[PDB]
Amino acid sequence: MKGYTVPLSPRGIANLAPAPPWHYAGTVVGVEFFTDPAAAAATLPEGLTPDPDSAGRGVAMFIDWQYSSTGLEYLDPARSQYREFLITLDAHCNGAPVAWCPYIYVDNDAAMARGWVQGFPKKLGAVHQTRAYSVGGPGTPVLGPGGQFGATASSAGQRIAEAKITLEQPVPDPAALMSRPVINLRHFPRLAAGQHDQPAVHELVMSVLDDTAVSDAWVGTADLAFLPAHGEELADLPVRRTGKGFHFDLAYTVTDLMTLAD
Amino acid sequence: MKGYTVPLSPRGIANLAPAPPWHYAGTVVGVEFFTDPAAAAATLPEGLTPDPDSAGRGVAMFIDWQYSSTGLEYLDPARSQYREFLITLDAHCNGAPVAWCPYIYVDNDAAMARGWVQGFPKKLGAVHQTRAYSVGGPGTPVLGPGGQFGATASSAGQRIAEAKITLEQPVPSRPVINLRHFPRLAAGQHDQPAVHELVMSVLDDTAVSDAWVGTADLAFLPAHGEELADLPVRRTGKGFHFDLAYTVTDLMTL
Amino acid sequence: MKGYTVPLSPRGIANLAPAPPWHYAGTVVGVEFFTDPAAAAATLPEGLTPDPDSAGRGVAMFIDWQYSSTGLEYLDPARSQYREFLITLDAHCNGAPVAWCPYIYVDNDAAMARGWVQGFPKKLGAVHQTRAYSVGGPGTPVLGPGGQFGATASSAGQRIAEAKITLEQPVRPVINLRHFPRLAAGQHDQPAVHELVMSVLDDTAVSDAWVGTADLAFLPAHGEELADLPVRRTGKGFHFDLAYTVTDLMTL
Amino acid sequence: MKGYTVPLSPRGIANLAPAPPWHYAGTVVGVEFFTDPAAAAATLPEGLTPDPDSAGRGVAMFIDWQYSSTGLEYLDPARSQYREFLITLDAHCNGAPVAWCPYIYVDNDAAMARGWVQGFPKKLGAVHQTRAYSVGGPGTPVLGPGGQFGATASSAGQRIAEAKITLEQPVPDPAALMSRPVINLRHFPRLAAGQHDQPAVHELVMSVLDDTAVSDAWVGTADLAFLPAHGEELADLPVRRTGKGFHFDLAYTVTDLMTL
Repeated sequence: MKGYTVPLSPRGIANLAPAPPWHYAGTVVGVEFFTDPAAAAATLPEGLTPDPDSAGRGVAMFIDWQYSSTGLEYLDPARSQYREFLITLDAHCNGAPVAWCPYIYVDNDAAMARGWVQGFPKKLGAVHQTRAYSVGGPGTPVLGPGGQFGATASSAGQRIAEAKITLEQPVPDPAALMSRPVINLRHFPRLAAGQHDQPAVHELVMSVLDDTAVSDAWVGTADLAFLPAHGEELADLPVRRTGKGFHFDLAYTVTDLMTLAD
Repeated sequence: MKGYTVPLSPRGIANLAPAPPWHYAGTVVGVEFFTDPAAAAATLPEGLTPDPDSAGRGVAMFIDWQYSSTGLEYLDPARSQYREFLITLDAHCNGAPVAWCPYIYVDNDAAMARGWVQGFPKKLGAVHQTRAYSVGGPGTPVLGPGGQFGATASSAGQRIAEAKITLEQPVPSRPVINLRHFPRLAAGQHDQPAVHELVMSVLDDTAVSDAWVGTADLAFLPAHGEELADLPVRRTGKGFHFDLAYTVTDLMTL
Repeated sequence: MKGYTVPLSPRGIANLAPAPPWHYAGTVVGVEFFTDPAAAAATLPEGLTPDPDSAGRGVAMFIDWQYSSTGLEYLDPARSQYREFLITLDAHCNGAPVAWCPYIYVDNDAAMARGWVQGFPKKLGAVHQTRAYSVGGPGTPVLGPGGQFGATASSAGQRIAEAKITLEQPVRPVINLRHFPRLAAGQHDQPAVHELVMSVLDDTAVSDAWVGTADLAFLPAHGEELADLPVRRTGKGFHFDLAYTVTDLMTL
Repeated sequence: MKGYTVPLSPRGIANLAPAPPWHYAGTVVGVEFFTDPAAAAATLPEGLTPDPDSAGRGVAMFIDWQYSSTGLEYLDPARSQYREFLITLDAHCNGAPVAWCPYIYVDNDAAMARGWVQGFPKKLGAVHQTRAYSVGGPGTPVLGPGGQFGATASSAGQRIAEAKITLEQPVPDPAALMSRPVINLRHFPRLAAGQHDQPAVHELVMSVLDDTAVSDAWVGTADLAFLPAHGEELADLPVRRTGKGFHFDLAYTVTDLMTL
């Protein structure tokens, strides 16, 4: 019996995800937004407190991801490619600025399992973003000034977010993007009678990213809407105002995860 | 912060699955099969032992499920309905006959989450079974003698099982064993899972109706990223068809 | 070069659908509804007129279908099973009551192709209906008084219909438009096929029919016009099994 | 009643696809292959002739497409983006080299409709290709020498093609890529009793492309197999050997179609 996630198996192949390292290359459409600070605060776990400066601020990101591990798994895009929609919300952890992730959607079961392991609360969703093609022409925007990109996310056949950005200029400090560490919650419940309120795993974690790299980063304007949907609570973070729109490539590797609190 | 599974949330609605009770109603197309005893034994967790009498026996099941909880969730079929393929293998637990589940596939993320909590090692797949309709006619088999039912399962766009049964007669006890498993990602701990425990599936208010038995054809197909077909079908036993209903509120840690 | 629909092929296997007969067995969750007569009339093809008595009335149906042809194709549910949401609207054809189908969605490409040949204007979508299981219990409604069924339809990741019925009590030809455009420059407004047809169903059977109360809404969606037939009020909800065979189609 | 394809409608929005122009931008992973001449011949419509020089040769392509029309439809990727797998086979049309398309798969119903109108015989399938990311790192190949790219296609949950290419050098003559015009067959049957063998539309066509452009074109080595599947005949064109592998961006516009 071998393997990292379930199913464990004789050969350690069938598992949804193998052990790290997990490598990621992706292209991000992001939108800075502002919701009601109290609504942001309602989503925070114990151990996180409202950002004293930017309470209500969040980032919405629509990402086209390609995953690999140690054996050119990206040559199997049927399993290794996926698309992702998440939000983070500004908060503080012990007087430090962080980014809390309450909701996140992917179109891939391997990504869902990897996410749970990291404490990303992934559900399945349908996620799309406009692509820029080098060849150019009327089927594509320019990755440059004036370039317009749309992005959407649905869950269980219901549209939950729609965005558009228009690029204006290159990001001045690419390395500054996502300067806030991301905070998640590893959580795995018990089913034994009498223990449904006593999870086996329940711990705040900080995301740890190795060898992080950003390229081709642009900033501009943005439009964003969250839409009410049965069985979802995203739209309970209403978009009162949109800030900057962002487009960039992102790469990193996962090998670790920092447990803060159990 | 409220909720049973992630995402936890202010209202406890966003979670993939709320707390039990979980209620199920389903229709099963199933195939008794026999593989190499040694290949079956290779899949067994430490706490289980080969069945002294029927080592190599297993059961393949394709199920059209409908789930609900305490609020008529079955009125939301886009979430509550799912289709499932699983196999179990005969084994023993302390001299008592049980059914070990090594592989199982569903087409619903809520089901996948509920599964993991029960220790069912669910992955996503595409599962289908022939349905019987009471109106009858050339678009449907009869649910009765001569009725033919097909079923298939795929994962990541690859077919892994194909089956057919032919019903012959109406029908005139092995608990399922699973492994709750949740790994750690902290460096140095990737071999030290936070949850790793053998469990027995506990089912409340179980009911079976409309059970038929007959013949069966079955194949497992090799697929990248899967090991189901490492359990070759040397032969089939009975095919079977029935409705099944039960409620989950509990789980026994072994 | 064999086959009925594309792709044509050396063996006539690859086609999306072979020649009729096409057999169907299904379970229908449906809602009678009423929209604005003008909105319904705006969808009518040349050759159909408003119904003088029930203009505005329509029927919404969510169906779990199983198809087969001459070779027990229902043993291949990955191709043969599908789910369908459609509406019809009351109208007249030369003075006779008919049911015009403006919009229909299915979750299967074989079904789309069969539909197109019949003149059902199918697009892909995600369609779901509550199922009644004979075993009973808390995971299923019970067919009969008080049995509740939900149903939904989405298109391109957008919800476009939501419905619920409550059963209480036991218990018009469809007109379509075969339409295939031309792409030759100068001919984009001159379709190669454009003909009003009446649906012809062989050996039709209905069973275990119930009626009761209903709720129904069509939701606005980008790229869709269903919700431009707003539900002003609902009539009967209904539930039944349906079977028929298709071998023919009547050109009008 | 407005619209181009069905459904026709009061505003001409609901239709699967509106009238042309249809614009395309995509990234192609391609494999030159060789099957049995007689197998290729078997798929040919009346009107086409085996190629006297390269009978049995074809090209398999996996493409990540983005479509748009006159209103920035590419801002709605849920509808406008799709993935496509097709093969063409070398043939002749009246002494001239062409490329016959027998089978093609897409993961989008609007593409299926546009395809049928063009005579592309589209079915639904699931198609994927490895992508190159500019940022680089262990999650991506390099778009350059040594870059490896995989690709797969499935139909109805069955795998029907798997491919990998390894790039070596720039395509010497990008303009010449797929210089063979594609031949298709517009086909629409009748359902009236007695007419099931008398289709309403049945005509050989040549694909017409406007403003075609290619960029970032690379060539290298390739591996490819077609797999037997129920209800498919692709694998009846068995890959006996592979030739070149190709990677390039492709863009064009569709406004016309030539009936042969």
